[PDB]
Amino acid sequence: NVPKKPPDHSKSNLLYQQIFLHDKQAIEKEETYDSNWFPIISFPNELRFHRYDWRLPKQFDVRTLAFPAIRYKEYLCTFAWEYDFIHQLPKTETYNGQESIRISTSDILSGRYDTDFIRNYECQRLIVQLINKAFELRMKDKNVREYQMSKTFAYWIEKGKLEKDKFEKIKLVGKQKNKYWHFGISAAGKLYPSPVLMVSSHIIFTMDGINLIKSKSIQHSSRRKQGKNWWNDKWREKLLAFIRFLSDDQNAIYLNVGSEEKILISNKPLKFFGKMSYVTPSEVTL
Amino acid sequence: RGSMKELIYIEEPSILFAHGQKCTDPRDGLALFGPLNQIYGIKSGVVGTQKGLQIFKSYLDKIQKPIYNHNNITRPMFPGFEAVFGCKWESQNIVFKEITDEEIRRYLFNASTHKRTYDLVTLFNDKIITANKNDEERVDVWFVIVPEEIFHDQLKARLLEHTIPTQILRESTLAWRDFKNTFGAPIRDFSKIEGHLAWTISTAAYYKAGGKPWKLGDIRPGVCYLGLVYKKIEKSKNPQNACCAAQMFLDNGDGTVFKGEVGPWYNPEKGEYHLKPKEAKALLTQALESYKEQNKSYPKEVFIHARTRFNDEEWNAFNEVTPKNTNLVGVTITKSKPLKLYKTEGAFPIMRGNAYIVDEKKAFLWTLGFVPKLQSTLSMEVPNPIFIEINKGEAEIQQVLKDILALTKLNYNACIYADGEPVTLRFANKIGEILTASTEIKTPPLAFKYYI
RNA sequence: UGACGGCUCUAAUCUAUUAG
DNA sequence: TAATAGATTAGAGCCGTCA
Ligand SMILES: [Mg+2]
Repeated sequence: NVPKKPPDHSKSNLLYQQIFLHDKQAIEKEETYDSNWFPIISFPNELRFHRYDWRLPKQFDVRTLAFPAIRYKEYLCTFAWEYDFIHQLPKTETYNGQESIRISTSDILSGRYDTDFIRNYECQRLIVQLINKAFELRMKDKNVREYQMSKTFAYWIEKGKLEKDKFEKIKLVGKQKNKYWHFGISAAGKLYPSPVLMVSSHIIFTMDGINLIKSKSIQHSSRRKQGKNWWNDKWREKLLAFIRFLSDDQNAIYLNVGSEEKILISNKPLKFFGKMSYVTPSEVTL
Repeated sequence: RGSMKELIYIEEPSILFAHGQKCTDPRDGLALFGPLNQIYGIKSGVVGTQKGLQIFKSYLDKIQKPIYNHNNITRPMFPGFEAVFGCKWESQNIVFKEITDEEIRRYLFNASTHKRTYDLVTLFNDKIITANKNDEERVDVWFVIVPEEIFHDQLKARLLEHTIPTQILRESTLAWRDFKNTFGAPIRDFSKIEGHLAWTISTAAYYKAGGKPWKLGDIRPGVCYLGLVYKKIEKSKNPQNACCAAQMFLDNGDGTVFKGEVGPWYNPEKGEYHLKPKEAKALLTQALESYKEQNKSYPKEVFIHARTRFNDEEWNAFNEVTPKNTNLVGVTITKSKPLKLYKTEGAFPIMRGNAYIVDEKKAFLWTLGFVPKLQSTLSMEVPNPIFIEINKGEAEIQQVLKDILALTKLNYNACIYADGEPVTLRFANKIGEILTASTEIKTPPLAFKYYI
């Protein structure tokens, strides 16, 4: 009665920190995080520049090569052997192997190597280009359909090819209303923080699962529809399942670049864990 | 665990409110505490149609009464501007100003928008200027109401020349009831946002009326934070046009903005995003003196924040003007690079504040994520961390992210828990947007009550 | 133009790079 | 002078209103 007393709002701080903040803070226990980063466990031991002179036409499309190769100051950037380009263009048989210049992957990746005719940053860029291009040359053999975004080239799985999943009923394809929604990934790789490969998650929509929707307004508008209720597990599983499906072996992903040599991409994402984190299991519905 | 990598954690920064007490949640503590700078009474003015003022007053007498939220845990209650902010805001006191309906029919008749927008703004600007040009009763902040979109920089730039704080209000945000689409649903669909919609406008309106809702309660002295952003405008037909911006905060009072110069750089098509050494050094001396006079103290450290990498020669110009121990750090933030993490066990995303340090310079900061007190994540999707890398200068990496979390709480436009990017850059985006309406516009005021 | 974020869609530009 | 790309950027729409 008669509430006459100095306010002393610092006391209200204590009540604020113990009435509506009961065991609601950021330092409680350990946790582990699965990243979006896929390490490159093995690189090919050799990166070679080929010296195709008057054996490939200047107007030839290098993107049509059977193996991922890039023209660079009348040299060819590819891990493949000099004799793996017979079918694409003949007359290449007049080429001697010793003419090509060979560059080891270890120093070109660690940044140790640097010369007058090529530098580290551009060498890293070319490797970035090669592994990025190698995905296009691999997705044809992995039985998935492509889709060109503004910059990237997303790939998704055709409707009904699998049992809507890869493992553990993880729904990778499905339909909403009269339209079909399909999980899809992207491709990206770079070497500065560590030799690793990026992927990104997009949902690709089709009117029945085959005949794509060309109107980008519908594709983008539908994209926000499906993600508005997706959980954190939903984004985690639909990516882990998708990568696991694309891998041809339980070890990793084989990125064929040479006739026999290739690039290994671990299917297990690079792992993180933190010392202290949140605890809250509360959820009802939405 | 050998190949496992560690995410360091940054303790949540806090802000102190009125009476000197300090709390962490801006809007939650504010009701219990009160604004840092109390303002005695607020009176405003409105320009528009008669139905606009009726809609305007119908909103004002609504927000004074307590308004709750559909998810009160996520968005806490708003008991009222009179109680939360300790001020008084009536409706009949508000200065009423009118625009004739035929005037709208007079100049909206032309379907062309390029000529209309610049001139229709002139009707908005001129009548307000004639209002508070000789009247003894000066109006604090003018609330411009827009009937329909059928504009920001075009209107604010001229009004900027007369040091008048104004807040634009689209008619939909206050009349979403009647405003319906073909299905009858509201255009903005303000079904759940109600309760929080009042929070952000009230904090904005109070800020524009001279009030300061909060300030950083964990700031060391001798440091200043400066945000530089690059903006290109298509209003100039000439391809060689790309502007810049610069912000100051002083971390204890109202912010400061100096353009230095419009700066028609090379800009082969639209821009190059690099200050020339002549302009770069000129702004910095003109920048530090603002801090020197405001705090009557010699600055010690300045954290230049940008979204682009700095070159070498601009830092040499930067480093040749700071005296004695004043060291500059280039903290460039980027939102593009993704490293989306996932919680292995559980459904909630990575909690905010955790950081991943890749080396002594670069780091990934989760300014957005999951905050426990709110029991929700401000990032609707899996949060995208902002790449923070020290472009130039030597400084402790961990100290940089510690203050970036604090700098993300100082957004007075909206009362959100934290911003995805530090307000030294978020406000800079609103800085360069407004001033590019007209090239010759100069003599820019420092106050941040307007300009946004 | 109450804000926020998270998306797609464009758009430059700056770096090797070959043809002018 | 435009192609191919990677890296690095800025606008400009649209959508969601968070367990
Ligand atoms: Mg505002």
